[PDB]
Amino acid sequence: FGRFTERAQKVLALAQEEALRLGHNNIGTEHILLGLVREGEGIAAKALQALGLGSEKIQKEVESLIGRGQEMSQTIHYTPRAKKVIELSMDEARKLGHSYVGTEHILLGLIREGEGVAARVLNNLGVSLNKARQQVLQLLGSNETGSSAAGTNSNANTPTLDSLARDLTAIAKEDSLDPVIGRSKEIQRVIEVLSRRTKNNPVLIGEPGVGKTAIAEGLAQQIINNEVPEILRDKRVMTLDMGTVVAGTKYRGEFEDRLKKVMDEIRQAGNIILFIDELHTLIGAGGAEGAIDASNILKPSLARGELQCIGATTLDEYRKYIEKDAALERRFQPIQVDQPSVDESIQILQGLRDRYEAHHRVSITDDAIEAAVKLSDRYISDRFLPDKAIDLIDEAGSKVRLRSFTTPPNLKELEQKLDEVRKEKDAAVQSQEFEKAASLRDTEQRLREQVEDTKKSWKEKQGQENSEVTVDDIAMVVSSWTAQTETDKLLNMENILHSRVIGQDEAVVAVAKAVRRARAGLKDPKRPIGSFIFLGPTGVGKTELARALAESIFGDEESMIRIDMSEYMEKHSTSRLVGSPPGYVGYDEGGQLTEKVRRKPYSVVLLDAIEKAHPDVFNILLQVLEDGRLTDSKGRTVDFRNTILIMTSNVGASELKRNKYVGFNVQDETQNHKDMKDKVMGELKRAFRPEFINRIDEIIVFHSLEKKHLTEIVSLMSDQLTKRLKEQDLSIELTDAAKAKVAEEGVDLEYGARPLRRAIQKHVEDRLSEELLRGNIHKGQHIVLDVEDGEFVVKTTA
Amino acid sequence: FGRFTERAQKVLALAQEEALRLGHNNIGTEHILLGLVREGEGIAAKALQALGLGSEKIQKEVESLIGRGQEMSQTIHYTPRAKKVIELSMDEARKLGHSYVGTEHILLGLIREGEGVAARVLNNLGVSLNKARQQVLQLLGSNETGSSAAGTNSNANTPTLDSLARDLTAIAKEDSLDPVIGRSKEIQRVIEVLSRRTKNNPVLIGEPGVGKTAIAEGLAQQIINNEVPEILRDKRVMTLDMGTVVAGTKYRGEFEDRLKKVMDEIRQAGNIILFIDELHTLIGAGGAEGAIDASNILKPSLARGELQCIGATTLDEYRKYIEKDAALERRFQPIQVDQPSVDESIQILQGLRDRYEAHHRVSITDDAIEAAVKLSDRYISDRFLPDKAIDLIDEAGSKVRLRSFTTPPNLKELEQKLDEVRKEKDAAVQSQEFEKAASLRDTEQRLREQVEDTKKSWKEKQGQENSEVTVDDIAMVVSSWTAQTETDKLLNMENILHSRVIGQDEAVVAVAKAVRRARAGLKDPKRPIGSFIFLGPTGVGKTELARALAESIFGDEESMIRIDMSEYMEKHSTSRLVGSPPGYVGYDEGGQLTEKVRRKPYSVVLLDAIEKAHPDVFNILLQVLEDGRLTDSKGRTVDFRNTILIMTSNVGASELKRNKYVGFNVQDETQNHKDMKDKVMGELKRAFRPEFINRIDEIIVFHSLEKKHLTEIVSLMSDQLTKRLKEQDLSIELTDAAKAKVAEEGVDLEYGARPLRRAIQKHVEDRLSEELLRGNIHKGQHIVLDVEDGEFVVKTTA
Repeated sequence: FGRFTERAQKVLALAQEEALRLGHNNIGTEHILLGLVREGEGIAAKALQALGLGSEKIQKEVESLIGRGQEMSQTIHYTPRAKKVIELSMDEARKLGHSYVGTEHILLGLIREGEGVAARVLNNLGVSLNKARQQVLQLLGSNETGSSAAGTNSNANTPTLDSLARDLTAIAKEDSLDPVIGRSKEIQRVIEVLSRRTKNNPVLIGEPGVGKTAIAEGLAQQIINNEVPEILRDKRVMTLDMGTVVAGTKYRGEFEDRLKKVMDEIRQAGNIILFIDELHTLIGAGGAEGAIDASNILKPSLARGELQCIGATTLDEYRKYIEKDAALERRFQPIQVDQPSVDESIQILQGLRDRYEAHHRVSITDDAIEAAVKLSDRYISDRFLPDKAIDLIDEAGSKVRLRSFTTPPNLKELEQKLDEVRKEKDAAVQSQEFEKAASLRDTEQRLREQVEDTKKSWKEKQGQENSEVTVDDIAMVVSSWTAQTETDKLLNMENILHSRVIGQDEAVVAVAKAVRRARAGLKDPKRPIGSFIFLGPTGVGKTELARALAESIFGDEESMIRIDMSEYMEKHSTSRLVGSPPGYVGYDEGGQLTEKVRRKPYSVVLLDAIEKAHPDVFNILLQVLEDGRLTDSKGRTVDFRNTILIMTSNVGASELKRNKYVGFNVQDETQNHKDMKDKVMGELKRAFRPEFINRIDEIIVFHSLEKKHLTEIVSLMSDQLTKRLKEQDLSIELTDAAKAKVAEEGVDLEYGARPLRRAIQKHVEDRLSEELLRGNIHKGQHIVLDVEDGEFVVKTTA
Repeated sequence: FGRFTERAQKVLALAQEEALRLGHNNIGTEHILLGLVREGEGIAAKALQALGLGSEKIQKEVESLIGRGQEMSQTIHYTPRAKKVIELSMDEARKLGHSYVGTEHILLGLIREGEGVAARVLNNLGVSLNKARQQVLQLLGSNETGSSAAGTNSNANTPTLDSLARDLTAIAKEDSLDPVIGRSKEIQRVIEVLSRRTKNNPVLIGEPGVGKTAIAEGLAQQIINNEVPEILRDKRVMTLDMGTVVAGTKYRGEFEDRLKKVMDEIRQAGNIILFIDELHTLIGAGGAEGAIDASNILKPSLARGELQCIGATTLDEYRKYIEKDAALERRFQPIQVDQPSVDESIQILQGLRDRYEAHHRVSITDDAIEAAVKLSDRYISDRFLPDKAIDLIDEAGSKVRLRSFTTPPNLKELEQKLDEVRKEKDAAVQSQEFEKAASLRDTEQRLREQVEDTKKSWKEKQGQENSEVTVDDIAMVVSSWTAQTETDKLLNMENILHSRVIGQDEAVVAVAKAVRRARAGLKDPKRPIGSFIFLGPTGVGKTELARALAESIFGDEESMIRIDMSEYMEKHSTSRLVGSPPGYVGYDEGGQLTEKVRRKPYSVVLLDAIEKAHPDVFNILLQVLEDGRLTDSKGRTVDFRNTILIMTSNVGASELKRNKYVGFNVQDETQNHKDMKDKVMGELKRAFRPEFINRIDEIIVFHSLEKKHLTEIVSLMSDQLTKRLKEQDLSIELTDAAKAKVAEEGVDLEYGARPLRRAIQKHVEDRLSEELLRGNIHKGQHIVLDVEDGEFVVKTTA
């Protein structure tokens, strides 16, 4: 554990004085012993003086064992023996108070490490080693706060409060408690409803997801001082813990027996407050199974005010309590939960940012703290806005703390050398090769001493990271989940989406820019990072872009969902038939869509061809587009304020018969585009509401594959070919001449850039394999697929 | 005993010396004893000098029990007692630490195997036998690395680290650790995410499927030494294990109580790292079922950093924890796991070849290794890309290592002789045949000495097989699953597919070649062996070829799935049974179809008559055609990379149904061909999808069964008939004249090779049976069914 009290360190440094003063090159146990008694007072030092051991008396013994008798003081850092005394002391302070380890613990630790020169000194100077450790103990008590006895009461309260367990107030009368950052507005509202008698019970609703106990510590504090009335005469607050009751049992019946007994003992009523966490599980009400039905006991308890209690339930949970009556709905009555505003969130963080010093990197930096919150709300994007935050500070608060090790100036090399030596050295003694190991050894220890010397030059490795908490660090971690690894993604988004889509560049820059809005925090944090409709034929660049987004935004291509909407018609069921009549709204809500998006929450959701689905599906999607939520299966709210929703649509292809082609003019791209983009725009509305499209952030337009995009998609695919065969040692290339001939297959009025994959199969995969069987090609020869006669021709060029 | 230490062997060879040196023909226990003490100062030898038993003292006793005078030393190999002492020492090396087998064990093993002449030597020379076995032990009875006492302690760390559980650091401090070739990028990505103080929990998601523990051994070492953030101050690494908890219990409640208890002791927080293996089981909730909801305790534990932990999760698990929140959403965070790239895979293998030298059939050959990976990757294809390989190395590194001792050059025959004698010999004395056993013994034992002599002449067959691990070797093991037994299959593929199907030979060579392409590489490793559609009127050769593929490639005639798509079209099969829509895709995806293909991996999947299946069926097939995966039941991804998909159809039926003649025309067939290759192949596209046909690797056209093929199919079938009756001893033949007459049923314009079975049935089975019953023909005589008047006549022949 880092950072201790002086008294420990002080005894240690006194060893170092003895290091040189007796000259022992590695500061032995003899010097440590002298160190303890030379710190004079402080229980370790003091202890030795009690048993009759002066610093003198010790040193007389010490010099008779190693003497002077060294004065070189070579590499005067400790012995491993002495290093053990320190490891032990740390633990003798774990053992005895001190997290910030002190001297006392060090003599205690010494006794533990009763070895060699130390040990023999005291047992020669008529003091048993444990007589010394004893001595420390019997003066010790270490560290204490808010504790010391002198008198307590007994009252009717005695049987009850034991069991079962806990009291926020107790630990706060021995304080370390934090508010924790309000979470203010609940706390008043409970005490009115608590100092009630015919609804003696408050009921807190909402925010789970707030760290309920933070509000509770709020309550604790406020129930003490001083708004409480004589309508709360001598009220004391004890917290329900499910864990102690369930522990030590193996049947439901045993828990209930204990619970029955407890409900009886709460009879100290009119003086007791019970806090009941997770109240719903215990009520057991309604549905298929509300769980354990403690409610039966609970209901009269609540009514009596014996269980004058505070119930912690949630949005849906309340149903399973108001359903019970008339001593569970005649118990409940609700009051409204709160938590730190988005900026306030930031501030909570800051407060224990600096208190990360047991955690370095962070301490500090506000802009970074702010980054933690702000960047997160949109980048995963489903938690609480301060909880998210501190983790980013801290991740980055280590990532960067890590970045020290490799880059101080790159003084990682010192250690590297010391490695190379050790090896040489060691192995040289093992063959021996003695004086030939010797010099390697000398080379080793040259290096070694340098390492430990420069390791406290690597307080620069603290000075690098331990306040560079800055924005960027934080951003990298938020992107890790999903400045630093987010703004290269932002600035170059079109370029990056372009680097995996060359199927419709128009589309790439458009999607890029919308993503850059959201990804820079310029959109609602209650709407997805993108809603889109992609008009045109299937996979013109469409499908490829969904992929390219995963790739660009998250750095993870493996964060892309993909569901075909043409299968979820709901009412285009035979009106645009796709052979799937039953289920459909039940299929998306009831499990499929919703389960999938829960897996990766920042997933490019690719809803293929939404033209073939009726305007009704779009209402479900609308909840994403508005709320940034979907409300579905097993009472989940899946926050779609994350994700990239990308809906492609056959709103193009079906009508489409004009070609967005550069080869028939540039005026053939953008006015055939416009021609389909008009016939599209009435099919757009017919398949997915205008209301839908009104809450869809952007309408991305593609149309049948361009001149120009094909041979670039093909030249990537042919290159995927050239790369996947090279790893296992085969060089293939399709020249530009061959990538061109392959590309011609998709041009289209209705297809897209889908057939390109096949034309790569036929002209590359298939073509190479019929050449390997032939004996045209060989291992690692470059196999050129070129066009020379309007057909592929295989040349060898290696 | 496995190249297991000299000291054993060393004491032993001195026995052989003593064997002849006093004249013992089987080296008795007296010579073994001498061997020990004449080996001077090994543990065995040394011990005896302690017991007072000098080599002299021993030998004096020894010569007085046997001593003289079998100086001829007939064969001198051991006495069976002495062979036991050696067998015992191996166990005595288990017993007294030594992986290898050395001296202590031999004296201890000797005492253990006290026996006659040895035993009497020490008990005559005033030495108790157990005093001796003691004596060896108490000098050496150990071999040690790492561990060895010297005393160290820590305090608060005690209750936690005790419980529960395994410590990777411990085995790495005692150090028997092997890296084992990581899987590096995880370790960094864990340590940012670990060295937090809020989401201080890493969560590893990846292929499991690499051996998660490789990353773990990665972590272990790197968290200790030596560049790690200050957040991770004075860390200790403890791995958790469910297995010890569940053992010795049989009720859930105790396991949970213990989990609560553990959660408490981890309070050494900010100084402890917990590794939670099999994290999923604990997390529970989600889906329709949990997994054990320890999560309740675990979630705050993770947030607190007391259970600052590393979670080793799965595909699905992340969903059911970020769904839980917010000490499970702001706790968890994923990072991407590595595996050794396909070429790298090869290298991992290679690395453990040399250590497969106690397996003595690796190292070598490189080409075999390279192959090990590569041949498996494309076929079988039942595993991930690196695992397959090493298994082949070792398999074949035993198949052939067996071929060592199966044949010497074929000098196995020597031993065979010794046997034949022994039998005769023994039994001859048991009846006796006194001297009539003599010569048999002499012939036997002649053989015997020669046998044991030639068994170490069969170090030559070891130098033959026992390091080789060949391409051929590897191939053979891959064939065992399914070079050597793959390339005869490859080279002759058309011929072999031809040998079971003659029906449209045009089709056979094509199909053959497509398999040979994939099966000889240069196709995506993810993609299937072949996607195809085979058109032609029902079973032209189509079905039969699917069979022939199974037959040829796998060595099993059938290992071929077979589904009729017309029953679950996704088109018209909505309401074939039921009056309402529920059905068709639900069977296909939902389990039925997919489970069947899941059973055999290398399986020709035959989806019959897809002619009027919806475009939807094709999308499902398409996932195979593109990715080479199918997405189905229990959230499993079945990697279609060994399936051979063959979909048959009569989609534009009429045009297919115009023969590929030959025996009628030879040029109307190649004009039916082009014609069926458009109206059919476009109805194919119209009922399927053009995208479907476009990612189908090859569309094979079979016409109606050639006029031509029939008497050759008939000559397989009619002969298959003649062969199935021969097994229980009946010889039937249909002459060429009668096989010609059988072929006549279908000659075809609208039908396949289906009516041929029926016509064999009529013309062979039915025809023989009405003649066997009437006594024209009988058992064990040859039944000629001939034509000699344009109709069958049953003739009799020898």
